Amino acid sequence: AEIGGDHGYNATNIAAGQTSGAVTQIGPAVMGMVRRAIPNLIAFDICGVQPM
Amino acid sequence: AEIGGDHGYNATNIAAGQTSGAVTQIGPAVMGMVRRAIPNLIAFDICGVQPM
Amino acid sequence: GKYRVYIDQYAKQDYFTVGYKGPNEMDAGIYYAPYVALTPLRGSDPKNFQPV
Amino acid sequence: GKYRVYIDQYAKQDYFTVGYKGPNEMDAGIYYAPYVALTPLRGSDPKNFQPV
Amino acid sequence: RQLKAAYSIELAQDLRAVHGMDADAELSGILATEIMLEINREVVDWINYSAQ
Amino acid sequence: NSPTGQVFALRAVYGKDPVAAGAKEAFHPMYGPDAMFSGQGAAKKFPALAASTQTTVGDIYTHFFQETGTVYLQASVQVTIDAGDEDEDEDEDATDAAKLDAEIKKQMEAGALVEIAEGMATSIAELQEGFNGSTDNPWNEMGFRIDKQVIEAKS
Amino acid sequence: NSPTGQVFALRAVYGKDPVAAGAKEAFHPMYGPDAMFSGQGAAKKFPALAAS
Amino acid sequence: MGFKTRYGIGINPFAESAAQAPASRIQSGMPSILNSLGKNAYFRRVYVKGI
Repeated sequence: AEIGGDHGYNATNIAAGQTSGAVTQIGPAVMGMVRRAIPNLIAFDICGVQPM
Repeated sequence: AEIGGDHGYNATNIAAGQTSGAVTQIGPAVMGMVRRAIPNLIAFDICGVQPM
Repeated sequence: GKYRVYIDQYAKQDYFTVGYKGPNEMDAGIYYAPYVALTPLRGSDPKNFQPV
Repeated sequence: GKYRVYIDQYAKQDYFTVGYKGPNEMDAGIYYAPYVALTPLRGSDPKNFQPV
Repeated sequence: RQLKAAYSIELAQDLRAVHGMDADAELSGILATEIMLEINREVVDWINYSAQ
Repeated sequence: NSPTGQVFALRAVYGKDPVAAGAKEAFHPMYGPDAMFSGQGAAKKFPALAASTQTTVGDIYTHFFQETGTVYLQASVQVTIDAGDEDEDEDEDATDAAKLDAEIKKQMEAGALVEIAEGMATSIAELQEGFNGSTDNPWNEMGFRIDKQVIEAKS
Repeated sequence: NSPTGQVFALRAVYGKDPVAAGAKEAFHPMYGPDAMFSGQGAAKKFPALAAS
Repeated sequence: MGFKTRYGIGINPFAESAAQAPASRIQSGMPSILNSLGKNAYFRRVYVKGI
């Protein structure tokens, strides 16, 4: 009858919100974005710092 | 070099945010929902009721 | 000053119909007697629990 | 003061695992996302009146 | 006269989360409005049926 | 404010499956309500009217109009729709489906068929879907479907 | 609070096309930086080391 | 010197009121041959002769 079904657990379908039932979805909620941490720098007190 | 590009103007790609460029979009923005208006009636007073 | 005009939405070809309706509910020529109002019902199937 | 230890009750063999969990709930590896809590349901079979 | 509808629990939970429609009044409202429209349509059709 | 937009559209569909193809919409503004669905439609399935079909007095026929939805007609006299006359009559152009509607209106005009909506027998509607041991009497169901449209931006 | 969820991941790449196949992540936690990418490497291409 | 601007034209659903079901549950809202080329019910044009 009036059923909702689900997305086919497919990457394209989920983002597009196209289900297999009666109701089509807006789109998955945003859970934030994860960047990459900048690796640290190993000082400069182990060598000359003579400016030119 | 870091071009935006666009969706291929396919409703499937547009809904999912898939793009040919670099950045993948979140998704379309909801603008509201449209539905049919309930039809009106004939005021039912052209004939008597006399409930049972 | 005399006639109340109700427009039939789903008329097939074209027509106009004229009738009478006195103050008494018997002065109709057609009686709509609602024996019971719109009675809502609900239930469930004890193998899927989905409301019907 | 560096590691918090948890015990696998049903450990099929003797083993240990090391993992990470950052301050924010993002950098954690496996994501557990509840959607709907345990929803109770109740029903009865009409032909034998046995609650389910 | 009679009508009925059936909706899955998942559909009701999902629809309210994504669109705010309870999927219970909507089905209840649709069935209640559909029968009344026919009854109103039936009475009008009877007058054109019996009109001289 | 974003180079992508969407608008949803809710529709009410007859039948138990609101996704199955060929299922008429409920509240279509030009398609009149099917004033038999909650009535006699659940009990008896009326035969669809067609060209070259002899009408028996006292029976009910049904047909879908291209302009005003669904109409159920009652045969008052024994008439044939198109097997008598017409057939190969001169007309410039018209769809054989659209040609049928004009013929039905002409028959309805000459007091042969009349639009009729009916209730439902008390006995049948009571013994619906297997009650008392009855068989093969399903209800009539209604559902709704939600479908979306999406646009982008040119430049 | 929605039936589906999405998570964004951002990367930094080396050279021209970001989505070109065979690219390399810039700030990789494991892989070392291309220390000659902006230096002598930009002037000449060094041979690729291989067995035999 | 030059100029740029971006806009978007999108049809209103139900514009093809005559068909009771959509095409594939997801379709482009921008006008096209199938979407609206004489099917949009919100508008009606009439040619006049002998004016």
